Amino acid sequence: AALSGLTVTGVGYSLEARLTNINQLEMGLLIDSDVQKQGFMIPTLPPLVIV
Amino acid sequence: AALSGLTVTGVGYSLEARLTNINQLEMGLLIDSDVQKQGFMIPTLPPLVIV
Repeated sequence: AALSGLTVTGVGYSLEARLTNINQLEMGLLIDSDVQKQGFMIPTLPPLVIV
Repeated sequence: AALSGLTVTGVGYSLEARLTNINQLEMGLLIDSDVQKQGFMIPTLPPLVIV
């Protein structure tokens, strides 16, 4: 009764085909290097004296 | 009082009869073997590149 009138028909599909690159038409993932610099400089302090 | 009018009679029975065959014609439990082979593929992957 729960299967009365069911008919299954195939419509289409999709395929997993990957292009083996010998010609390498791909940029992959770019790798860059930048350098940061932090400026660290020192003050002076009030003096200690003995008379 | 509860057992008033109680009548019990028999109807039938069953027997466990077994056939001690000598020629033998029983298929018993057939013993077989077979295999399910499986094929496994190793694909390639998208490339990693620095330009």
